[PDB]
Amino acid sequence: PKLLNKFDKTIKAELDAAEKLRKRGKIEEAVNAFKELVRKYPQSPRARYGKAQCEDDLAEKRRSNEVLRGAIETYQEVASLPDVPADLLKLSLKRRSDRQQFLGHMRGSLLTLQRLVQLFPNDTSLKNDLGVGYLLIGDNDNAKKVYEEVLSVTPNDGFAKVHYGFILKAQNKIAESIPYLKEGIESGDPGTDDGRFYFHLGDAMQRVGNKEAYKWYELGHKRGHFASVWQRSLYNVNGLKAQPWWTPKETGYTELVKSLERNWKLIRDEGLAVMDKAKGLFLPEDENLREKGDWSQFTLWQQGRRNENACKGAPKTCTLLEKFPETTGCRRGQIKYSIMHPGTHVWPHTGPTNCRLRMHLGLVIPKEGCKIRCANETKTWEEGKVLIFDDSFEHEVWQDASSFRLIFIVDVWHPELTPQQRRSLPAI
Ligand SMILES: O=C(O)C(=O)C[C@@H](O)C(=O)O
Ligand SMILES: [Mn+2]
Repeated sequence: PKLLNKFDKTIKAELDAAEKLRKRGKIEEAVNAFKELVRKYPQSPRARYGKAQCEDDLAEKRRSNEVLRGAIETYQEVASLPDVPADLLKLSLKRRSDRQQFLGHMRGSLLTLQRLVQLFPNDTSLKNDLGVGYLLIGDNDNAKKVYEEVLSVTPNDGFAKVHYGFILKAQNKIAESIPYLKEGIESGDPGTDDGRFYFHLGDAMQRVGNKEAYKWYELGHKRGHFASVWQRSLYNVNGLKAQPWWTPKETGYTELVKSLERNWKLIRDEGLAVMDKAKGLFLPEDENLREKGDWSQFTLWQQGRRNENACKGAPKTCTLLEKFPETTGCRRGQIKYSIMHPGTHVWPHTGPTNCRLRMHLGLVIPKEGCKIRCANETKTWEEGKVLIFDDSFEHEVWQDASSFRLIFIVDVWHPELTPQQRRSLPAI
């Protein structure tokens, strides 16, 4: 790569030093060197480019945005000087865009990418990156137009294909998204071996009733994107017993389970009263997971935080749960009532973390028609009885009964997490 043009080429003899004072790892040296060559040879592009790469690394070191924000401008400075090597120009603005994205300046990074495409209107790689810039600001229509131009010129570019598929899927063109994601992934091209595209390919296939989704999930597993073909959560802790269904005894949380089973009519009655008196406290569940039907939830604890207005409506239930911080303190979980009406189907999905187990207490369960699957096992609820599964494993639900189904959902920390783990895990 030709980063040295005439104007600089003369004074390369000293350039090598500064860059190796970096490679050496003596960043302090490298910075001051390049800064000194900045004043000795203002005009030099490589001189600038060096000061910026120094600042970039000195920021990773100190972990200082303020620092990195300095580099982002110096990368811009490389691109103001004259007869700047196009290799070096591409390099510097590519890095600025990346660093802009790192800090959250998505539109700023888009502007940089827009500039690079104007400078280099035949670099496909840069158009691909521009489309990401558009995605990162939510402008999928302009991202769609970019990947269409690329595909018009390079019809087998896997990076554009998988991104085109994503955009199609997000425009509710689900069946059309699938071959784009399949072919992009199978191209093996750089940037296509990303767990997000396996996730979307399998979701799309499931949603059009294509059993081949699990092949791709298994391939995702083999490629490191998923714990297994069934357990596909994103935010995981290693070393936690992984099984879809659990018994109370297996969890150790036997006193919690007893308190829920033994006081279940109280728990029921408070929820039914909120249904009757404050029905708008039950909020509609995830529209994305809802194929059809009527499905709503009344949350008492969100990520370790008590909802106080909720507990004024379910006072005795909240008071009961206070005794069990394995759930009230589960920052990766929830505690919520959940009502599902006839004609409801919940798409197969997993939750976000393997750090919780999900308990379901049955409160109002019609005698036929309600069922939940987790992995290969399909079960049903019972009034006053708790079911426990690991919702990081794919689960799916159906409500084909003649009246409403009410359950009570209680997340607990995975029982193998140690107290210090429970204490230090970020919430989600
Ligand atoms: O508990 C979950 O994680 C579910 O996906 C289903 C649940 O919300 C329900 O009402 O049946
Ligand atoms: Mn779920």
